[PDB]
Amino acid sequence: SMNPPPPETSNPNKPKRQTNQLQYLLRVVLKTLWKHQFAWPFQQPVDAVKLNLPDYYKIIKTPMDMGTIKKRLENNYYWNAQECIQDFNTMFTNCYIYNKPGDDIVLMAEALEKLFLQKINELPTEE
Ligand SMILES: COc1ccc(S(C)(=O)=O)cc1-c1cn(C)c(=O)c2ccc(-c3cn(CCF)nn3)cc12
Repeated sequence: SMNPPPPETSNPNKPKRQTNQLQYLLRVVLKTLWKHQFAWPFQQPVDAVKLNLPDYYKIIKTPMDMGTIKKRLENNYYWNAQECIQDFNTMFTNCYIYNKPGDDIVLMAEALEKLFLQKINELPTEE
């Protein structure tokens, strides 16, 4: 059984910015979700080997997790806030695609997603 390589968090030829919106995504959005009691299953790539989920990466072809997002934010990997927002939405959608409705992990994603939506509702206007 094998895991794929993780999503990239560094690419020197990808143009990058540090914007106030991206700072908010790190200081408010990521930090709020990361400290949550339900954050742990989403703090690193899904380890399909250790979890005995050989079909995970057969179904999920765009993996994403908050460990990757955290590294991307700390490395100033993004050009804009929408790119980072898309990563969070990919992570939530993957969870809903792979898992059964009402599974514990789905309730955990839903709780993080509720907070995510509350925080991005107040994404600051770009300076
Ligand atoms: C509590 O969930 C986790 C804990 C630790 C890590 S880990 C080693 O990567 O740090 C990952 C997860 C995890 C995350 N996500 C996003 C998922 O969709 C997901 C889906 C299924 C399972 C799972 C299924 N079964 C057997 C029943 F079929 N056992 N586990 C795990 C996950």
